[PDB]
Amino acid sequence: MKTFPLQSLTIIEAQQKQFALVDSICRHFPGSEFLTGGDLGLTPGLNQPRVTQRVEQVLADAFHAQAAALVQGAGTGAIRAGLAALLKPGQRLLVHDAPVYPTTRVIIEQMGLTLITVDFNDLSALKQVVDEQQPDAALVQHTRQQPQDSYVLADVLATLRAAGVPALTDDNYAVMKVARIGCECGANVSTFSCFKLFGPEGVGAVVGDADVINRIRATLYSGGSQIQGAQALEVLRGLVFAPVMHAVQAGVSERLLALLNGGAVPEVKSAVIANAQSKVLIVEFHQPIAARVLEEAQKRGALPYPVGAESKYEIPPLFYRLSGTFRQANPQSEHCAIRINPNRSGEETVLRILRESIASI
Ligand code: NI
Repeated sequence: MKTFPLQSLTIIEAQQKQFALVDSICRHFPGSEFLTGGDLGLTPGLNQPRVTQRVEQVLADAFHAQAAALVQGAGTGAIRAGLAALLKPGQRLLVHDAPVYPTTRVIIEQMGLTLITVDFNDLSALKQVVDEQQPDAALVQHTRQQPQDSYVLADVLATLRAAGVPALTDDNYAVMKVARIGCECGANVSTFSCFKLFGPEGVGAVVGDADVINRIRATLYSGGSQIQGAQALEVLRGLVFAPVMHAVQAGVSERLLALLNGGAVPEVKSAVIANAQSKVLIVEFHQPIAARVLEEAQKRGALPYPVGAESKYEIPPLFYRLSGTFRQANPQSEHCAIRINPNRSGEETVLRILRESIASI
């Protein structure tokens, strides 16, 4: 099948992103202050830890934005906070003609928003619908929601900005893996889970325009609302490791794809790289052995279900079922095909686990 995956960073490009983030750290933390472990609580004038503020400044700087806020609830929390700062309950939100991310749909339902739908793959239709229906804001997913999605993030954002429609991007599984996240190419705010970036459980980030971020910070009254200094430092730690380790993974996925396409595993009928929704391999077998292969692969070290995904815990490759939306659209595929996210493994390991599992069914 045909896909249009996001463009991965090379190892050289990834190093440059790593270095640029560390440069921002240096410019916001005197060295002795970086070794302070992270402060706690509702410090006067900030209503958050001093170190958390600093980390937020670093995040804003690193992603070419005015401001940032760390929030509870990871990626879902970030999207909720961002949407709540862009529109009111009962207002109109523009979304792409494809399945809305499940917890995002929950947020939409809990806010009583009216959805306006258009195919983002058709910029002409996008522009017409925006002019006619006058949405109060737009949400754009960075990763691919369905195989046929081929739109360029920056171009969709540019269209929205020209029409004066505030835009939020859901950048999960794209951050530190592509050249520009939403707030770097036209969005009013980007959002992402830090848990999916080798960071701490429960922590999400909203990064973008100060007026939006300030509205978010104003709602974070309570002690529990805050991200503690140590958690904030862990976000930076994870983010510094993210680009290079993912560039290594992107290389593994490309080499694995080439080997499979070259016939390394005769029992494989087809293989493709796809954003599903993170960039992974989709491997289809000639015979309906997918479930058996998944069972055998787990015994040989493959992760059988995700955590983050792409969290600090997820080191061995993930061999997993197909996504819900894809299975709905293609009811027979689940018997024949699987997703593989190599995580920190190499292609020879994935190939070996694949071959040994097939031999053992
Ligand atoms: Ni089959």
